[PDB]
Amino acid sequence: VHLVSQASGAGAYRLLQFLVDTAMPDTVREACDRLIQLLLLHLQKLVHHRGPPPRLVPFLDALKNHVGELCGETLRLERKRFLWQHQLLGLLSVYTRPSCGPEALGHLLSRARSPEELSLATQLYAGLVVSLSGLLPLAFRSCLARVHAGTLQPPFTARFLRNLALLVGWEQQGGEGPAALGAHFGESASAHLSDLAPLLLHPEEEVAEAAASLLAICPFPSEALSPSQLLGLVRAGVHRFFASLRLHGPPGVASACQLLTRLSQTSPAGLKAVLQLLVEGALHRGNTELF
Amino acid sequence: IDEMSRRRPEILSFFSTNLQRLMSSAEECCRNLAFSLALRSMQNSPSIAAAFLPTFMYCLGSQDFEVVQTALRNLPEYALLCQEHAAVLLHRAFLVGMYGQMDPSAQISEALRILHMEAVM
Amino acid sequence: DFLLEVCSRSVNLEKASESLKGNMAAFLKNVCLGLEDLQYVFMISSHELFITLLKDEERKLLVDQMRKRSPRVNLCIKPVTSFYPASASVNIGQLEHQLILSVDPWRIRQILIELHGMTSERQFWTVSNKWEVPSVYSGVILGIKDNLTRDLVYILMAKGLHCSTVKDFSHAKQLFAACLELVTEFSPKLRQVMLNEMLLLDIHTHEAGTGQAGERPPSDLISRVRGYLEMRLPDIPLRQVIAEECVAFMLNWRENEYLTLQVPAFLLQSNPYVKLGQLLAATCKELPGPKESRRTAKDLWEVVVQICSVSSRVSLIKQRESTLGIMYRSELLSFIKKLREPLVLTIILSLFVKLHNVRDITAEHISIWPSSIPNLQSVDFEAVAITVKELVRYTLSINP
Repeated sequence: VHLVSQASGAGAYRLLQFLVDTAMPDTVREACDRLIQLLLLHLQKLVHHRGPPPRLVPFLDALKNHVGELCGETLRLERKRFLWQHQLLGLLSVYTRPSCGPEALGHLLSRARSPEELSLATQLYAGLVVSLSGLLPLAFRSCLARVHAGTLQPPFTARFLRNLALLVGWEQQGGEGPAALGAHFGESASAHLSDLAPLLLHPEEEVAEAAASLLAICPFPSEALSPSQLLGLVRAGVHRFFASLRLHGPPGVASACQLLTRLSQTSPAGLKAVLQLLVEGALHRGNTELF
Repeated sequence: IDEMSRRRPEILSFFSTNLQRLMSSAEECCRNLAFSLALRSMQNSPSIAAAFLPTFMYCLGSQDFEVVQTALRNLPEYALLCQEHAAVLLHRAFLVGMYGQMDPSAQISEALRILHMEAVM
Repeated sequence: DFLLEVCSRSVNLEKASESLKGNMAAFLKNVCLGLEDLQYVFMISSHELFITLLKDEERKLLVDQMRKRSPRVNLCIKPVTSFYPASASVNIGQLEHQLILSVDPWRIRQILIELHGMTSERQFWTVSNKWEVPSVYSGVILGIKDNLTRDLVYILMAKGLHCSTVKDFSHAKQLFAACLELVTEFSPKLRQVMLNEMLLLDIHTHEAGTGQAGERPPSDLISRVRGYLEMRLPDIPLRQVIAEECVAFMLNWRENEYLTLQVPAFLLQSNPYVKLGQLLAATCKELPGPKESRRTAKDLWEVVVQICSVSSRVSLIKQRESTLGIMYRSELLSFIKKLREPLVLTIILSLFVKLHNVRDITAEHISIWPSSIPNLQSVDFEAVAITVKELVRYTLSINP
């Protein structure tokens, strides 16, 4: 463990992959998974200690480049390999002074399919929030910046927005879980409303629906909405309403309707903007064939 | 960090993530300094410039107009440092220019001239 | 159910034309779409008329679409663990992980007790560098005689401070209350320090979602704020940030009467935030009276001019020192980042934009600040420009 931790400053992701693969001969496998557990304990001892100059873990410094593949292997959901890679991801995120944790969280949210993989994402956040701060604003900001760039291709974008909607709704679904976690998914995603309204006009249908559902449930900012912010949300919302009414008919309309209703309840200015733009788009040369 | 990098330009790779976030900051001089150091960083190491792409066009798309202005100022240098993404970069620059009220024609044209001399003639 | 009764009585099932049945089914589908509560779409879907009118797959599609319209999910919240022990050191590592993860003070006490049961003393306060306790408390915590008590105090307050930082106020309440109950026997200094931390956390809890709709403080918290401001105890270590929060709390909750009148003067002579808050409260309260407002306008104007003036080569923002004011420009700005009251904020905005205008822009209360200022060349107007830009950004963050 001292050799593989304190000195492995090379392509040790291959070393870790081989080690975990051995845990997937028989006494060799038992010794190797035990060794993996001791290695995790040793890395935890290395990272969380002495408290002030820092330490240096070449093994973790090797893995931070492969954090994306590390997240990908975690989502495979094995019997306990994903547990080892999850704990390793947590120690890695703590170890990096620039706090690579938000990147890991963005990857987990933008790649997960099942709600159990979201449970992995929440478990990472729960393990990380005891030591680090502001992870959710940073993760959302980085992920949305990647969405607005050519990176993070639209299937992953739609998955990210779907998982984000699930987290926000789960928080609204008040219980012991959201109470204990204290993630504040709604208070964080509310900050990026202005970055979410363009995604509601995306050419990709799955991205547009996912953004529409997320904004349908996501709370508005703590005080109120800016007039430009409110007008952009209302214009995007009515466009999404008419586009989805054209596409899926009345079945595919509820999310945009809920968003517009909430935006009307915000203020008389929001109410007047919603009504004006809604009926004006209703009477336009386009969308009038719908009626 | 600026004075050490002037002595030791190799040190900027460590700070890349931090001043990816500081070059989106609202403060003017701090953002300009973060932009200068980031450009120096990826000019020393032309491989890492692609990592600054999402934050660069976030700066282009930011609602803070000063951030957009300083991103447009630094547009030809970064586009020349990116090339494989200079297409989407200059397309975003044009879109923010035309739907906004800024005129990126000088910067976008200089970048186009340089990368045309790169690509075709 | 009455609508369904009318529906069933008026359809003439299996005798009407397929057009009537199709329109009937469409109406039932769309009234199902328009509903919000799921029991209503279930009771419409359970109707014999509904299940007869449409086919099977389409009604199944309808009900699953309505169910997935408002899905319910549950997620794991317990942190990931692959533990099971193997050895004494393996048990030590597992317990250290559990100590890092836990936030419940009873579990902290249990883990620390058993850890000291199977270790010499080992000073387990050091087992996470991510536990920052401010330096003003380092000596008074590490000055504890008992190793278990010292570790308990350090871990409890470090985790409480972090939970306060990450807005987990309930667990911070738990940890700080446990630390207070622990130190009540040992020392009164640590008791007073922990009471101040309790006060700061309570201020933060109220300024969080408990407030934010104009609901008043409990008025025992207000008395606590007054008491901490007027405690006058030198032997107790202190953080001026708590005094900042207290002054900002008084200003935010419009306790102008206390700051203007009930304040003691030794606090003014010591604390700059207290005297600045006094000028702010006096200036806002005296606004309808021109002559009455004018004196406090010149006083607050002068003190901020000193704050935003450099000592007559490196600039104020470049130096952070060489400022003749009662505190740094950065400290003043960070203090008024804690103010949410629109009247106080617009008063400071009017003052900072008058400073910008003299060496235009118009604010609500520009008139009350004099144009002629002494020490004309000492003012670092670049710093004033930066300050007014950040300040107006903050105010728009408060109320767009």
